[PDB]
Amino acid sequence: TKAVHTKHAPAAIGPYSQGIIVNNMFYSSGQIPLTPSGEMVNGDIKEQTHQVFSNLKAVLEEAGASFETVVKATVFIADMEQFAEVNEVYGQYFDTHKPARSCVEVARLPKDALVEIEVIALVK
Amino acid sequence: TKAVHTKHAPAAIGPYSQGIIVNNMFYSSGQIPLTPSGEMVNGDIKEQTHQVFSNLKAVLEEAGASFETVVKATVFIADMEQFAEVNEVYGQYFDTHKPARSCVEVARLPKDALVEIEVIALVK
Amino acid sequence: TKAVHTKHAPAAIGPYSQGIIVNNMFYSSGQIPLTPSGEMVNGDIKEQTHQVFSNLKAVLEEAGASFETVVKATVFIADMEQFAEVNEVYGQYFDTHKPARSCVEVARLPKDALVEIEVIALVK
Repeated sequence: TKAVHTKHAPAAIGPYSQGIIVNNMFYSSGQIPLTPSGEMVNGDIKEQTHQVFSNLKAVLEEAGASFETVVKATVFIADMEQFAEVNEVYGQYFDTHKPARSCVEVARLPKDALVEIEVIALVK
Repeated sequence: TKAVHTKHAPAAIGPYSQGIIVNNMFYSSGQIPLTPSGEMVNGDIKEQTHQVFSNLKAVLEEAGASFETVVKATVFIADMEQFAEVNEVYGQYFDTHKPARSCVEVARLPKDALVEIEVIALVK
Repeated sequence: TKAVHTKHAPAAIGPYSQGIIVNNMFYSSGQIPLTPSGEMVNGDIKEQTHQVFSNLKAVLEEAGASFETVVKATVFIADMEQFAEVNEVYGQYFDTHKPARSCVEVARLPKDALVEIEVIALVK
C-alpha cells in the first residue's frame, strides 16, 4: 500500500493523506473547493464544484487512476437546493463513464465548503 | 469495470449508474424510497424502507450479488427518531447475514427522502 | 468472507457485525464512544474520541488488521467546532500511518454520540 501526494491538489495538513492505493484501488480523501495553495474559491457553487474536480483530477492522476476509472463517489453538499447546479458540473467530468454515487446534505463541511466529494477508483 | 442497469430499480437519470462491478465487488448507488416508475412512496417509514430494499435487491441481483453477499452498508436517515422502524425492516433482509454498517442522521436527502441506503457486495 | 466478533469493543446488537472481512480487506462498522459493557463514555470530546479509537483498535486487531493498515476513514462529527480536539486524538493513533479520510458534521449520531468513526483496512 502507499500514500498519494501531488502538489496539484491542496496539501494534506494533518494526520491524513490525499489518498491511499491498496491492491489496485485508490481511495481519495474528500476534496473541498481549496486551491492547491490552500485558500477557498469564492465564486458560485459551479466554480466551487470545478475546483473540487480539479483537485480530484490531480490526486487520481498521481495515483495512476482517472475519472474514467472511478467506481464510486460520495457527494456531500451544504444545500440540497443546489443539487441541480452541482450535478450540471459533475456530469461534465463523468460523461461517458458514470460511477455509482450517493449524495446527501450534511450539517456542515470543513471550512464551510458548499460541496465535498470523495472517490474510489481503479488503478490499471 | 461494468455498469449495472435494471428496470426493477429507478433509472439512473444523469451522470451516475445504479451500480458498478469492479474486480469481484459491487458498489450500489444510494437507494431512496422511489419506485422504478419514478414516484416517491408516500406510506409510512416501513413501507418506504421496503421500497429501498426492493431497489437494492434489484441492483444486487442484476450485479450477480445478493443481500447474503453484502459486506458494508451506509444508512443515511432524515430523522434518527425513525431509525428503530427502519432497522426493523433492515433486519428482515440482513437477519443471519449481518454486514458492517454506519448510520447517521443527515440534514437532508435527495427528493427529501426519509432514508437512503448504499451497499457494497461480493460478486461470487 | 467472515464476520468479526470481539468482546473488547461494544457488542453489535441487531442486524450488523462489528466488521466484515472480504477478500483481503476489512470493513468496520462505525464506532461510537460506547464502552465494551455498553455505556456511553464519561467526559469531554477527547475522552469520547479515545474510546472510539479503543473500539476501532479492538475490531481491527481481531480482524488481523491495525491502524497501520487502515486505508480510508470517515469521521462523522456532531459539531465541527469540536474537530480540533477530535483531530488531536485521531493523530495519536494515525501517526506512523496516515490514511485517506473525510470528515463531515452530521445532524445527529446514534445515542447522541459526539463522534462516530468507520475504517476500511488491509488484512496482511
